[PDB]
Order: sequence, then structure tokens, then C-alpha cells
Amino acid sequence: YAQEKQDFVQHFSQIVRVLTEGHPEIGDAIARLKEVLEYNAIGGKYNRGLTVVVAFRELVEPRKQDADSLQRAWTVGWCVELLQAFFLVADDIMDSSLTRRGQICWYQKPGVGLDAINDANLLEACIYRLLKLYCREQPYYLNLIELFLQSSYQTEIGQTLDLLTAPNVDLVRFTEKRYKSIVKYKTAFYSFYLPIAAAMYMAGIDGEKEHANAKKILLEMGEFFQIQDDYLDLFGDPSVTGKIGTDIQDNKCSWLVVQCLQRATPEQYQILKENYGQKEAEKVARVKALYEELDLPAVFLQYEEDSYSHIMALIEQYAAPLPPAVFLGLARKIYK
Amino acid sequence: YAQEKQDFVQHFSQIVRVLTEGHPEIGDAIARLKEVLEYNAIGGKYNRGLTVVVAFRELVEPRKQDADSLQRAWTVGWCVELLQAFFLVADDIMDSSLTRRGQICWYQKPGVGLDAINDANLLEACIYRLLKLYCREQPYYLNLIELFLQSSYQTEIGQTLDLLTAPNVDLVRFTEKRYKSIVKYKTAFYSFYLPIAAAMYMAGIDGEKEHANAKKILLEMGEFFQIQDDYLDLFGDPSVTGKIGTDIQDNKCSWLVVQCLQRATPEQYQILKENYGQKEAEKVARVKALYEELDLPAVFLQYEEDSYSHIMALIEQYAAPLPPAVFLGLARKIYK
Ligand SMILES: Cc1ccc(-c2cc3c(N[C@@H](Cc4ccccc4)P(=O)(O)O)ncnc3s2)cc1
Ligand SMILES: Cc1ccc(-c2cc3c(N[C@@H](Cc4ccccc4)P(=O)(O)O)ncnc3s2)cc1
Repeated sequence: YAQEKQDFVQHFSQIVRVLTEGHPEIGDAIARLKEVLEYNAIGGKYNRGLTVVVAFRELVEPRKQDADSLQRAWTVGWCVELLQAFFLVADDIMDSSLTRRGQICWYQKPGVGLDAINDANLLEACIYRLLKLYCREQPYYLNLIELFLQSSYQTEIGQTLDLLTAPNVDLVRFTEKRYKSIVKYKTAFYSFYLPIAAAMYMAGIDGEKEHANAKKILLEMGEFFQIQDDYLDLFGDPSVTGKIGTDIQDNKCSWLVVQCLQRATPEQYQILKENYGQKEAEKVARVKALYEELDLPAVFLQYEEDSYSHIMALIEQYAAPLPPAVFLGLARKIYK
Repeated sequence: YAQEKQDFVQHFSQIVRVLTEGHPEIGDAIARLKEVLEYNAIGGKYNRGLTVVVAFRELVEPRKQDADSLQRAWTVGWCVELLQAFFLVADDIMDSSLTRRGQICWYQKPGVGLDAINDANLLEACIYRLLKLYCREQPYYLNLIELFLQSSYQTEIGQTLDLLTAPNVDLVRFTEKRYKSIVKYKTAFYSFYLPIAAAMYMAGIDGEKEHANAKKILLEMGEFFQIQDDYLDLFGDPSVTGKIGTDIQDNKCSWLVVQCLQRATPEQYQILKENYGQKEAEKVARVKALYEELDLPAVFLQYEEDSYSHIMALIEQYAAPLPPAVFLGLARKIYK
């Protein structure tokens, strides 16, 4: 569970070494690339990247897991983490965030600022450098390049959808349908489909139908993951989650807002209008109080139960011929 | 020369159509992608993209130029233009520019701002969507994906080098060697190598040595192009160039600065220290006056002559077995 993790984090050092070599006077730029890698790619939980390694091992017969194969698996897992780091660095600029991962946002560091835009682009580029360096001779090379490019496009499109929805923001826009759509494109594809799909290609499983089948399970898991995330942001024990929720004083298309708007009287819509996004804590208290009044903790608990049933059904119908454990190991990481 | 251009600009409409389709509720995002394409990809001179088409025609026997081949050529030319548009939109944010192409910078438009970061990423992604849609069945597909990814990486690295060199900027940093290095990575590879290299792959010419040979000529042309650009920014007739120069009141690693620092007394270094980058026109007058005093117009004219000789020598030594006209047509566009 957790020793596989230390191995994953220990490979990081090698990733940075290979990325940060023969050309003299680009030295200074390569030094900066190293600082960008170390600040931004380190310090998460590594679940997405690790999924690549775990799934790879569950998919591949042990007798085709030589040292070089495992190394490619580690490297591709790190590519998922670099993709994520590209997105976060850029998203923190666009949202004007202060911190991430308990640490000052890269762009907020003295002397970085909007130069972080190029830093982020570099993180994106390192994906394709690594795929080339480690995977270019493999039959799935082109498949992995395309999967990463496509994952980027889907995430960017979801970002666009998110930015159109939350500019002067309006709750009319925040429907269930638009919420699911943002989650699918902006979170679920890269977080859940990408890592398993990558493992699948590395293992030789390249059929469109199998990929489509895995995708159906994995995008559904992604939807639940984000909804639970939204729920917890407010109702989570901050000393368990290690996270203090800020969605409310920020005008976010949270799942809670979507359910609240579905369930609200005209009178209640106004109380939400007046309190959602003020940074005063009396106002933040208000919104929460209204969520309780409509028993969104109960709507959620119900949703979670239904979602668990649905996912197990999807695994039953669509897993084969992959081992159900590939999907069940993920489901266990996100249902409690 | 100029009718090939109208055809190139006319294909644009098709590019936008294919990029901006089956999925309902991502409609809003796709509408935004269209506005991003139309604002940012249109309104240049299209020289880089057009080079793809011209070189392709000079390379390919006429009897393998069916309607579909030409269409791929147009599309890949547009991919060069999309790459450029990605870079510009992002660079204008990082530099805090006001205008580009005589038009307000995309990020400066009301309601865009730092959302332009995601817009730029989308422009980048559209490259790979187009390559897939038009070129996926072709034997050079992977070669073009890799060439575009590599061109992006080289340009980003050059950008990093540029940003480290011009933060509180210092003229100590602005050496000839660092100047050439920024130009090579940030401008020459994507502007000059990329379009010809793309044509070459489309024409079936994929050897490393031929690519290396073309690269040698093309990176040298790129160096001259940028140096002439720097020269003209200040000494160009603004009603011929259609451009009013701003390098001086902006602290840029211009070629003029590099030559000036090489040729300056201690006393002259100070006059440059005091005037480079003030927006007052008395101060901008000063710098110019000092450039004339050191006869940089004569250094340039000499440089240009030597550079022409050198390029013709490179074409002689390294063109074959490509038709010299591929390179000479470019040389004619940039020497006067
Ligand atoms: C593909 C993929 C897989 C797993 C995850 C994450 C899991 C997880 C987590 N998991 C705990 C359970 C949990 C608590 C709170 C929210 C979600 C999950 P654990 O598995 O360590 O017991 N705790 C905190 N953050 C995360 S992010 C994300 C993407
Ligand atoms: C690959 C490639 C090829 C060509 C170019 C450019 C050419 C060019 C230009 N050319 C004129 C000449 C010229 C004037 C001023 C500076 C450079 C070139 P023309 O060829 O239209 O007579 N005028 C203004 N801008 C440009 S950008 C850039 C990249």
C-alpha cells in the first residue's frame, strides 16, 4: 500500500537527473527547470502516479516484470504527476491562490510571479521528454503520447467550462448537468482514466472497447471522488482531512451548492445569494447552516451509498477481462 | 508568393470548423475555443505556416500532390501558426504587453485576464488534435508529433533563458554568447527549423543527417533574422516596417545592447545604465545617440554582408540533396 509509495518517491531523484543534463550555456535554464520540478512535483500524496505502478503490476504476468519494465512504470507514473503539477501551477495563477499542499504557491514566490506560466509549460514538456527517453522503443509509445495529449486537452476544456461558469458569478449557471460535465472533463479523465489507461497500454491492452469499458467505470469513480471532496471541504473534520475548507468564501460550483439550489425555496436562494463568497465567518456560518437545514449531509450519505452500489455494478458488468481488483483497489481508496 | 497566401488563409475556416464540433454540454467551452482561435491565430503575416506549404511543394514530386496531400500541408502549416499563437498569448501575459499585431492583447480584453493562460494551453492542444484528424494514418505522424513537442520544449527553454537574463536587470548578463543562445532556442528552432523539418517529414525525408544538415542552415538564418529584427526595431523606417520600436524603454537583450556593451568605454556603460529602460523620450534619444556614436548601423551592415556570405556557403555545403531553392526562397524573404 505504502512501501510501493517510498519506491515511487525514491525514483523521483532519477527523473530529475535525466531531465536535467550536453549543451553548455542553457545551464542556467536547466538549473531553473530543476527548481521547478522539486518545488511543484513533490509534496502531494502521489495517488495518481502510484495507480500507474499498482495497476501495471496487477495487469502484467510477473514473468514480464524485469527491472527495465518496472522502471518504465515508475517513469510513466511520474508523468502523471508532472501533468498534474502543470495543471496546478497554472490553476493557482488563474484562481489567485495563496497556498497549495500547505506551501506558498510557486507563482507567489518572490521573483517568480507570472514567469510561472513558462514553468508550467516546462512541466508539461517534461512528460514527453520522459516518454521519449524511457519508452520510445516500446510498441505502446505512440499510444501513451496520445493518451497524455488527450488527457491534457480534456482537462483544459473542463477548465474552460469551469471558468465560464464562475467568472460576477451566478447560481443559475450551476446546474447538476454542468457540474457533472466540469467534473468529468476537468478532474475524472486525468485523475482516474489516465493512470489505469496508461497501465493498460503498457501491459499490451490497447483495444478500444476495453479502454471504453474501463473509462465507464473510472469516470464514474471520478464523479464520486469530487462530490465527496466537495462534501468534506465543509463537513470534513479538518484535523482528519488535514484540510480547511474554503469553497464557500470563493463562489465555487461545489456539489453542495448544486443540491442546495435544487432544494431551495425563493427565500433560501436569497440567503445563499447574500452569503456565498463573503469572507466574513458569520456569513460562511450562514451558508453552512442553510445546508444543514436542507439536510445535505443526509443527501450526501444517501448519494454515497447509491454510488457505491452503482460502481460495484459497473465493475461486474465492465471489468472483464481485466482483474476486478484493478478497479476495487481504487474504490477502496475513495469509499470509507 | 502572395496567392499561395490567400489559399493558406482561406483553409483557416475549415481548421476552425473541424476543431469546433458530438458532446452537448461542452458547447460553451467549444464556443470559447472558437473565439480564442479567431482572435489569436489570425492577423499575422503567416510566413512560418506558409513555409510549410511552399517547402512541401518544392520537395514532393508533383505526381504525389493529390488534394488530400495539399490539405495535410495546409493543416500542418496552420499547426505552426497555432504553436506560434500559444507562445505569443502566453508571452504577452508574462511581459505585461498592451498590444500585439496592432490589436489589444487577448489577456488585456475585458473578461479574459489570466484565463488567457488556459486559452493558450488550448491553442497548444489544437495542434495535436489537427495532426491526429488529418495525419494519423500517415507514416510521418509520430515524427510530426515529436517535432512539434520538441519545438515547444526548445522555445520554452529559450524563454526561461530569456526571463533569467532580463528580470532589476543587469547588462553584465547580456553577452554575445547568451544572446545567440536565447535566439537559437526561443526563436530560430520554431521559426526556421520547424516548418522546413515538417515539410521534409511529410515528403518522406526523415533521415537524421539530412535533418541535421537543414538545421545547421536554418538556425543560422534564424540568428540573422532576429538580429536584423533588433536592428530595425530602432533604425527601421516605422512607416515601412509598420512597427514602432520599444526595445529601448523595456531592458531587452537586443543585439544592439550586446554590441554596445562590447564597444563601450566605462563612461559610455554609465550613459547606457542611466537611459536604457526609462520611458522618457529624451532618455530613449540618448541611447540611440550612443548607438550611432559607436556606429552600430555600420557594424550591422557589415554583419549582414558577412551573414549573407556565410548562409550561401552553408547552402552550398549542406543543402543536398534538398533543392537549394528551399533554403534560397527563405533567404530572399529575410535579406534585402
Ligand atoms: C486515482 C486516485 C486514487 C486515490 C486518490 C486519493 C485518495 C485520497 C485519500 N485516501 C484516503 C481515504 C480518503 C479520505 C478522504 C477523502 C478521500 C479518500 P486512504 O486511501 O489513504 O485511506 N485521502 C486524501 N486524499 C486522497 S486522493 C486520488 C486519485
Ligand atoms: C520562416 C520565416 C519566413 C519569413 C519571415 C518573415 C518575413 C518578413 C518580412 N519580409 C519582407 C522583408 C523583410 C522586411 C523587414 C524585416 C524582415 C524581412 P518581404 O519578404 O514580404 O519582402 N517582412 C516583415 N516581417 C516578416 S517575418 C519569418 C519567418
